Amino acid sequence: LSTASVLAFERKLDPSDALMSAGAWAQRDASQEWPAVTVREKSQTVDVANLPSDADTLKVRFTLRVLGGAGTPSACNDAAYRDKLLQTVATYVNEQGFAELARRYAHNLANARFLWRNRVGAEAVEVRINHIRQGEVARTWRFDALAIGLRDFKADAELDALAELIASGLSGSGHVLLEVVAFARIGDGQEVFPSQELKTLYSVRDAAAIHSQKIGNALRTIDTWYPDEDGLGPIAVEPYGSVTSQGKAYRQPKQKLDFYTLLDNWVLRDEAPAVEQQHYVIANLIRGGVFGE
Amino acid sequence: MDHYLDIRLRPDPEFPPAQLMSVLFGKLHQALVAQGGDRIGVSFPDLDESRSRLGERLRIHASADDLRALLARPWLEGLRDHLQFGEPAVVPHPTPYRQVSRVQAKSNPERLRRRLMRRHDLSEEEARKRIPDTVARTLDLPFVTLRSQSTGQHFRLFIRHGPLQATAEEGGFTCYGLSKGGFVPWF
Repeated sequence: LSTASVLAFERKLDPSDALMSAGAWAQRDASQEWPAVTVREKSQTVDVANLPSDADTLKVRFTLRVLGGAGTPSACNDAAYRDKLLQTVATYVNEQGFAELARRYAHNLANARFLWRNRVGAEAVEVRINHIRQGEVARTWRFDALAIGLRDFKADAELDALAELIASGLSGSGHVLLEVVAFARIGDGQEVFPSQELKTLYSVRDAAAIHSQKIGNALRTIDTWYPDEDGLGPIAVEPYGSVTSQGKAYRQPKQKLDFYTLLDNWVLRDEAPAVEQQHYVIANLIRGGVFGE
Repeated sequence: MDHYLDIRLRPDPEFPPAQLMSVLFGKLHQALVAQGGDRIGVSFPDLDESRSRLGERLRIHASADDLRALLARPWLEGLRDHLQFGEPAVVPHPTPYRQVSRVQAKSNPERLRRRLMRRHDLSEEEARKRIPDTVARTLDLPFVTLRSQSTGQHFRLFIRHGPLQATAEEGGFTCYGLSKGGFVPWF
């Protein structure tokens, strides 16, 4: 029994492109006719997007789909390796649910980490999360994103209910569609930071916006078990867990803590790792990607 | 100035150190505008003049009450998860002193074209033969990126730490913390 030559997993927790609009604070519950943040050009010629001078609140909006079936690959050569991986994920699910992973995901939804440079320097940020069952709303969560820090994984009853919903979606017991709105208080006429294209800025039609993969990168920033340090905090889950800014890679394959050697020891040789490393492996499976030769 | 506070950039995968120090210097500038005054100094004790790096540290020099008031102000809101704090303590003895100066360049010929053409009513060819393209000065100084709030502009502010002296003399500081005659103790 060896690993398959092709092996591919579709991503779970699909986000949409987060759209930007502007408004004034305490109109946040009436933020349905809020005008979008227009990108303009100025003098080299640079495209910059700012808030209007009578607005201090940036509203970003996206939707997130939680689907389930995180063990089944979308393509696989070997059927024996596929059955071994499926029963490995089955014993992982029967040992513990998705509660730790959905807890960290609801933490990353609670704090506005998807606002990358729009959250820093903000005097107040607030996150409204709607569970939308039919075409109308079914549940509302209200979170102070400045209260939930970016370093520690806290505990809260509303956060635990949201995490139980996300874990129900990850286990295939129901279909989850969430709407995430975030309000950030920056000031009048300050600049916002949408994603930049290959200086040009990302735009859905006449509106500044963030890429969906940016929101997905912020959402999976849950990896707190890399063996170098833990005082820095969580990083995104990656095989050879690395970051583009520092130019350095944790989970180096000389150490036996990258995703690939963990998966090969767990599935092939039945060397089940630590439960935190099991969380890391299943988080990389929920992230998806192309694994194999 | 007797009292110093060391704040250290918490290392971040999410944000680069230069960016972190740029937004820290920007909020320091807005805090110094909000307080005013000219007795508020800055230093960077992690200098590396080989690669012109600013390091990771920010040492603010003032009195005890200025630093203790500047701790409890909203210029540190939204940032305190990203940096580690120190204590306002006294400078040890003995230490040398040096300055913190902004050194710009006339690295843009076009601005001197605009100045010499707006003050004299020259032509473009007269300003082009008057000042050539070789007037651009190259710099090996560290700098932190800053933005503008009202009318938006992006520029790099070069900081130069002056020569080490044995004694310090009187003098003011801007709202950037840079030296206008007053020196900071270097340690």
